[PDB]
Amino acid sequence: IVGGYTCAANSIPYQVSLNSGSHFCGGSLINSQWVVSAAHCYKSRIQVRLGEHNIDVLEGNEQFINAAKIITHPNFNGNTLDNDIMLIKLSSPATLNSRVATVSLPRSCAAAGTECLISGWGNTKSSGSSYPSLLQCLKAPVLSDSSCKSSYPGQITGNMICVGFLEGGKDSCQGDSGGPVVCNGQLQGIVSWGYGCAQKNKPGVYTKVCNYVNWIQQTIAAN
Ligand SMILES: *[B]1(O[C][C][C][N]C([N])=[N+])O[C][C]O1
Ligand SMILES: [Ca+2]
Repeated sequence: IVGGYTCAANSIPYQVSLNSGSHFCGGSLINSQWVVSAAHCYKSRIQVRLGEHNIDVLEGNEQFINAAKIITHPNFNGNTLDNDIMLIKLSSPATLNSRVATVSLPRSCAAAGTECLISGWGNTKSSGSSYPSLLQCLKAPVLSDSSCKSSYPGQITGNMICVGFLEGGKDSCQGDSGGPVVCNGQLQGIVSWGYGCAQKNKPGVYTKVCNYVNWIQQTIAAN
């Protein structure tokens, strides 16, 4: 997250870190047994780390739970990143407490200008790189579909929303992929892509979660 702030410890209790030797992607706890993330984050083995704030220190709230099943959306396009969504079933249920909690799926798609919270452990620099130990947070509005498509002519599918600031300076970045965009207590976005990070007129592009409620419920009932 570039241009954000360090979240209060454990204030984003649905945020997970996906770990394969190190942190490589974010995800969102949506059921005691399931995490939603970005299909482009796929690996065949993943440890899910819940209740993290400092991914470099054991602070006593962590639950480390291996993935038992990893299911990419059947229409995920690895090139365009259309349908950039996957579900991870935990090998044992997360225990839900103040620091490890589910986030709701969308009632409806978020209107333009809806305020959200974006989080993760991705790069904090727009010049160079710095990877944080502490979870970063960013307040950001959903952008109009017109703004989104004007920034990325021909590239925004119906499964993509833009969230952020057309001026630059405030965006998600590499290592945030798969993590949450939460607006009014609902998961509306998954960190997906952007052209570099925090550039002028290149806002962050996020998987449009409100399109996937059927798929997610279907997948949970089937597995
Ligand atoms: B993923 O990259 C996310 C980049 C988001 N960029 C942006 N909002 N301008 O994180 C690790 C793998 O891809
Ligand atoms: Ca920790």
